[PDB]
Amino acid sequence: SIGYVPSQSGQVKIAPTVTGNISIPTNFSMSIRTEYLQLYNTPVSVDCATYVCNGNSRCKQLLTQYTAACKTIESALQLSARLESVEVNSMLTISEEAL
Amino acid sequence: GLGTVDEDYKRCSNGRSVADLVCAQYYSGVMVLPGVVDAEKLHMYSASLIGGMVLGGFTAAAALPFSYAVQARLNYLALQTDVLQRNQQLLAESFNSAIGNITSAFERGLNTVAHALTKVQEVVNSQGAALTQLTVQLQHNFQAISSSIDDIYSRLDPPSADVQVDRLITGRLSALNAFVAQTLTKYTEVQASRKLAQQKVNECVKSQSQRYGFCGGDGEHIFSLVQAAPQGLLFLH
Amino acid sequence: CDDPVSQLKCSQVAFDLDDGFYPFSSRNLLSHEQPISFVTLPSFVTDVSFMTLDVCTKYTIYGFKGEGIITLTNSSFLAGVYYTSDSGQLLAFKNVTSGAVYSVTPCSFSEQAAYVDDDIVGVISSLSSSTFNSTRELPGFFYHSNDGSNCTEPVLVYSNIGVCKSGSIGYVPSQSGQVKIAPTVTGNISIPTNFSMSIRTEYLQLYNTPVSVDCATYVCNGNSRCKQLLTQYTAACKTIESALQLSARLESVEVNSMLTISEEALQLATISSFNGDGYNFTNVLGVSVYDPARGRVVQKRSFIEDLLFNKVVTNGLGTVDEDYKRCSNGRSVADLVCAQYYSGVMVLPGVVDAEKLHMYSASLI
Amino acid sequence: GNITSAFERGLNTVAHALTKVQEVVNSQGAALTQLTVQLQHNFQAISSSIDDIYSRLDPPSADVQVDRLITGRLSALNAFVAQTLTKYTEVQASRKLAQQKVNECVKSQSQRYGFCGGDGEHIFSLVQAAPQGLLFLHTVLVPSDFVDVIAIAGLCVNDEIALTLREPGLVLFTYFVSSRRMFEPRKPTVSDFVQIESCVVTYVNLTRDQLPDVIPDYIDVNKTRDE
Amino acid sequence: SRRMFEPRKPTVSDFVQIESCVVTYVNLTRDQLPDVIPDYIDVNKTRDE
Ligand SMILES: *[C@@H]1O[C@H](CO)[C@@H](O[C@@H]2O[C@H](CO)[C@@H](O[C@@H]3O[C@H](CO)[C@@H](O)[C@H](O)[C@@H]3O)[C@H](O)[C@H]2NC(C)=O)[C@H](O)[C@H]1NC(C)=O
Ligand SMILES: *[C@@H]1O[C@H](CO)[C@@H](O[C@@H]2O[C@H](CO)[C@@H](O[C@@H]3O[C@H](CO)[C@@H](O)[C@H](O)[C@@H]3O)[C@H](O)[C@H]2NC(C)=O)[C@H](O)[C@H]1NC(C)=O
Ligand SMILES: *[C@@H]1O[C@H](CO)[C@@H](O[C@@H]2O[C@H](CO)[C@@H](O[C@@H]3O[C@H](CO)[C@@H](O)[C@H](O)[C@@H]3O)[C@H](O)[C@H]2NC(C)=O)[C@H](O)[C@H]1NC(C)=O
Ligand SMILES: *[C@@H]1O[C@H](CO[C@@H]2O[C@@H](C)[C@@H](O)[C@@H](O)[C@@H]2O)[C@@H](O[C@@H]2O[C@H](CO)[C@@H](O)[C@H](O)[C@H]2NC(C)=O)[C@H](O)[C@H]1NC(C)=O
Ligand SMILES: *[C@@H]1O[C@H](CO[C@@H]2O[C@@H](C)[C@@H](O)[C@@H](O)[C@@H]2O)[C@@H](O[C@@H]2O[C@H](CO)[C@@H](O)[C@H](O)[C@H]2NC(C)=O)[C@H](O)[C@H]1NC(C)=O
Ligand SMILES: *[C@@H]1O[C@H](CO)[C@@H](O[C@@H]2O[C@H](CO)[C@@H](O)[C@H](O)[C@H]2NC(C)=O)[C@H](O)[C@H]1NC(C)=O
Ligand SMILES: *[C@@H]1O[C@H](CO)[C@@H](O[C@@H]2O[C@H](CO)[C@@H](O)[C@H](O)[C@H]2NC(C)=O)[C@H](O)[C@H]1NC(C)=O
Ligand SMILES: *[C@@H]1O[C@H](CO)[C@@H](O[C@@H]2O[C@H](CO)[C@@H](O)[C@H](O)[C@H]2NC(C)=O)[C@H](O)[C@H]1NC(C)=O
Ligand SMILES: *[C@@H]1O[C@H](CO)[C@@H](O)[C@H](O)[C@H]1NC(C)=O
Ligand SMILES: *[C@@H]1O[C@H](CO)[C@@H](O)[C@H](O)[C@H]1NC(C)=O
Ligand SMILES: *[C@@H]1O[C@H](CO)[C@@H](O)[C@H](O)[C@H]1NC(C)=O
Ligand SMILES: *[C@@H]1O[C@H](CO)[C@@H](O)[C@H](O)[C@H]1NC(C)=O
Ligand SMILES: *[C@@H]1O[C@H](CO)[C@@H](O)[C@H](O)[C@H]1NC(C)=O
Ligand SMILES: *[C@@H]1O[C@H](CO)[C@@H](O)[C@H](O)[C@H]1NC(C)=O
Ligand SMILES: *[C@@H]1O[C@H](CO)[C@@H](O)[C@H](O)[C@H]1NC(C)=O
Repeated sequence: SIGYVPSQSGQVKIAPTVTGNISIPTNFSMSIRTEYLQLYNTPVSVDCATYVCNGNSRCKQLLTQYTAACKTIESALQLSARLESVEVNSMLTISEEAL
Repeated sequence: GLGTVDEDYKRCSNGRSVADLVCAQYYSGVMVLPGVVDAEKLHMYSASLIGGMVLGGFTAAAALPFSYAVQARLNYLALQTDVLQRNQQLLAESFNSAIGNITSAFERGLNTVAHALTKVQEVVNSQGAALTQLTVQLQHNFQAISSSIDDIYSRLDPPSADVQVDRLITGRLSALNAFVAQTLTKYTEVQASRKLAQQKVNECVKSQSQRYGFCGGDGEHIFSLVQAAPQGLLFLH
Repeated sequence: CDDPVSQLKCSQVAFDLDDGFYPFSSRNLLSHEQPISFVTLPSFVTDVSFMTLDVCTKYTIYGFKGEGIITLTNSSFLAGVYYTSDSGQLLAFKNVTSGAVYSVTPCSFSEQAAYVDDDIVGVISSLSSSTFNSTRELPGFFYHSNDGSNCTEPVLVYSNIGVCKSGSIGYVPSQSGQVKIAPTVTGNISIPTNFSMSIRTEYLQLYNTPVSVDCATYVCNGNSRCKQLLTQYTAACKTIESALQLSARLESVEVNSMLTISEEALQLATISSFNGDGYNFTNVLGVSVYDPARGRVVQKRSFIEDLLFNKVVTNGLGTVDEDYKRCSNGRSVADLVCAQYYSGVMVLPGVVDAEKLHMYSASLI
Repeated sequence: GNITSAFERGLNTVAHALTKVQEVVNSQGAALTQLTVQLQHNFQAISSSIDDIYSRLDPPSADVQVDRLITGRLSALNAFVAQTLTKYTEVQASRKLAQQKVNECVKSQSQRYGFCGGDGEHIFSLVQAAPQGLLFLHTVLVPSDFVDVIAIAGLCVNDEIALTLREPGLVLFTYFVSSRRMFEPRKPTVSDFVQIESCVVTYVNLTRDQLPDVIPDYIDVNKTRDE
Repeated sequence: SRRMFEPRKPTVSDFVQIESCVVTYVNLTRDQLPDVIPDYIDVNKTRDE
């Protein structure tokens, strides 16, 4: 079946007042809402020379004429990986007392 | 099943066994290094947070019943003027029912278990897809006579061959640039998520949040407790 | 190009390399003298196949040409004669006369040289032996270095590992963070005290340098005939220029509205006016004197700002942003900026100079 | 002074900030040079010069040949634009955080734990200029030691009046009242306490005569009438 | 509290002086005040007895 997704009714939040009729929420119940947040990516290092030239000595000479493209690939990949590594290694602080 | 399956290249240069996919792509210069933190350290971090919301002091002698921590967090948002026992078991009963219901769900919409499962599945699938796309580009002969550089040099004269191999050097180097561009996009998405995750734990897990709706949608947030997950965290607000 | 360190630098065409992990090629046979290997199906009958095992050889295997090492392997595949991966890459072939299968591997394997302190302190590799002291058998790879000790001060962190400046490798230990006291109603509690204040630093980028690219002159190089063919591509050039311009304008308006400066706060931002009684703000504040340069009073950057600008900026100062007024002269040989301007690339000045940026910083302080 | 010397480890330290600054000043030049070197390549055409192609070849075949350059250079130009858009998107999120950082940490003191300079109680923060951005120095208070005390849930006087603290972030320990964030002991005052309908077992049991010892500011209305 | 129903008897420390009354305020006298606020101490009454 197909259907328009109905507009789910939200949880009413009382606007603060000064006087008059008001409603105070009461008899609460705790519901758990889950949220997945990604922390890191698996680092990948690509050897540009052997990927393109397939280890051919004569093809590497032609690749040298492309200057810094075959270098910027590797530089960008490893730099991104290093930033991820330092960020999540500093982020994860562990206390043995809490463990 | 487990993160320890992450393959090793020690046996990859051995050459006494037919190469599997990992070795077949390592022969093309692609090396997939291990993730920054394994599931054990990630689970330790999750357990550290869960155990720290009940650490009432410097030493372990200040361990608290979890009801006391919940009671303090309730007083944080509204001073409990009638603290009856029944008033506390109602919340405990609701939490026990709700936590089991997530457990059954693991075995619909945003901020629910089903949405989290789809995100986790995409996370574990995305990295493999990009690498396979990179490795499959080698078979394409980018308007050359063949996809093998040595084959081209055997068939043609060095002057003409240099033109043909330059077609696939351009083709492969362009395919390599596409892989990097979509990897940087992934790294920027994760950086935004990791900054939020550190923001989330500091304001929802290690303390109670006064920002309405920040920790898991609408309602008054009492506490949040974290669990490990493939390449990230799972917050239960 | 003699030293492997020099080999790495020349591959990166740079005299100085920043610390990091650099891809590297396994040292192959210095004396090549590669034997020729040839394997093909029998014809007519007659078999002319011949091959050399365990030696880097120039091979032709059933039409697959390359260079690699042929090694007898213990598999017993029953179908076919030669085997490839899903990507059509030759992995193994079969000695059809006896049925044994030989795997084909590259003669050289990719490696990662750990370059810190202007030296190759270690090599991440798949091979167990190299030209170092010792090899540590990490779970995924071998690590060769001249220091097998434990790494406790990782100068360069990468994936799950960290390497010190002495070449030692180790795991990054789980740092013990600052403890936070969970609130409670009763029982023993601990109130923190003896507070000491520590500064943590964070750098946040605000803008990029706008770049305007005249796609017509970049692509057609001013050739009028080529512009006619470029017009057949419709809006490709149009959208390139539009994207660049819109990005620059959004960033420009955002950071001009962001950087609000108050005059009175500036008056209190000088070393003479500020009084951090007990708090040494000399390194944080910048001096300001009447400048003979057009009379306008100039406020020099603070000591930390000078340290952060001079030692990092490759041109020394932000005022080195070149001007294109002298580019159209043509009476001198073009430098890098003029050469790229002749190709239709114009690097306009950043939205705010260091002076207004430093003025904003002093205003907040 | 240590920050100043360090400019002459890990995240949220001077070393990480310096590495980020160097990448910022290097990234822009790298992209432009990679763009301008694409003109050197001839994308499977006779030459990288359009005029040379037109001079060497006939008009019909020359148009095909220059289509290699037009497509090749235009694709190389699209890659540069895509790379700048990524940096513009990254910087846009960076300056939005910086605008939140200055508004909530520099121009005011932030309640959000860990927002201004990692863990610790953020007291203030100051800003310095940096290449194409701001260097934030967040000063956070770190406690050297901890005072171990016994937190009291509240008072129950004459087994009739339950009397508890009003401020959630305040503790009544052994009697003193102090902030739960820093050890600033203080004598309890009747304004710090509020009456509660129902007492509990965890409250300290007290009598009306013993209460003024706990709260010296308490006024015993009726005892002061029978005098 | 406006976030939870936690009824509580008013305390003298919960209230604070205001320069001018307004029409929306509840109209009271010093005899009714201790009933509304049990914690209130009538200085004149407690001194005149
Ligand atoms: C809330 O506000 C309303 C108006 O703003 C106050 O008026 C009360 O409104 C209810 C709802 O109509 C009245 O109840 C019913 O009134 C109708 C009128 O004909 C009649 O069928 C019954 O008398 C029934 O009770 C209520 O009488 C009315 N009260 C007054 C004093 O006007 C209301 O007092 C406020 N508070 C509450 C708790 O509702
Ligand atoms: C594929 O497998 C076949 C069969 O194993 C290989 O042929 C074998 O080659 C060896 C040496 O070339 C033969 O050894 C023989 O030894 C005797 C006694 O010393 C000598 O008189 C012969 O002249 C020969 O050297 C062996 O008999 C032969 N096996 C056969 C023919 O069944 C072959 O080398 C393998 N590789 C290919 C075809 O590339
Ligand atoms: C934190 O709570 C624990 C219990 O939850 C308290 O530990 C108890 O402290 C008392 C008095 O210090 C101990 O009584 C006596 O201890 C001394 C040695 O210190 C010795 O003469 C006897 O063993 C006697 O029992 C009691 O044993 C101890 N209970 C334990 C450790 O399980 C502690 O006092 C609280 N913290 C503070 C600062 O009071
Ligand atoms: C503080 O008083 C409470 C109130 O209990 C009553 O008063 C006591 C003085 C005693 O006479 C109790 O029997 C009275 O019921 C005390 O709470 C009692 O604690 C004991 C401990 O074993 C328990 O058996 C009773 O059931 C409790 N009474 C209740 C819950 O109504 C409490 O122990 C006194 N002391 C402290 C430090 O709180
Ligand atoms: C509460 O008092 C205000 C203040 O008015 C004075 O006090 C009254 C008790 C009465 O004695 C008035 O005559 C006094 O002037 C009352 O406000 C009055 O409201 C009426 C109704 O509209 C109006 O006609 C008067 O002018 C107002 N007097 C003012 C503004 O001084 C109010 O009605 C009293 N009751 C309530 C429920 O607010
Ligand atoms: C392994 O190689 C290292 C690197 O040289 C050696 O360690 C030092 O080497 C220098 C000269 O190469 C000597 O002067 C030092 O005495 C060496 N030891 C130090 C600095 O502690 C080492 O000798 C080599 N052999 C091993 C480790 O067995
Ligand atoms: C270097 O680090 C490794 C990884 O922890 C150490 O390996 C183990 O360390 C523990 C430390 O408690 C020892 O109990 C184990 O016996 C060690 N096992 C092995 C196989 O070494 C290692 O000891 C550290 N030191 C050195 C010199 O390698
Ligand atoms: C505050 O910082 C200033 C930095 O300018 C300190 O002054 C310098 O201190 C060094 C000590 O290593 C001397 O060598 C310099 O000659 C001083 N003057 C300069 C650099 O201009 C000062 O000591 C610090 N403390 C204060 C002012 O109390
Ligand atoms: C919760 O409180 C409301 C209003 O006070 C009441 O109507 C309801 O029955 C209560 N829920 C229970 C007792 O489960
Ligand atoms: C799951 O939730 C429903 C309604 O929210 C509840 O009735 C049910 O008891 C829960 N499941 C369990 C096992 O408690
Ligand atoms: C031969 O092959 C088997 C797998 O079939 C392998 O386990 C063994 O190590 C190999 N080498 C031998 C038996 O020397
Ligand atoms: C740290 O706090 C403790 C409180 O237990 C105190 O005894 C000590 O003197 C303090 N350290 C100082 C003031 O250097
Ligand atoms: C070149 O040198 C001559 C010296 O006589 C001088 O007059 C002229 O201005 C110079 N031109 C440039 C472009 O430097
Ligand atoms: C406390 O004051 C009330 C109010 O007047 C009075 O009824 C009571 O007797 C007093 N308490 C004692 C112990 O006299
Ligand atoms: C209450 O007492 C004060 C001071 O004793 C006096 O100024 C005031 O007039 C008195 N009020 C009444 C209504 O008696």
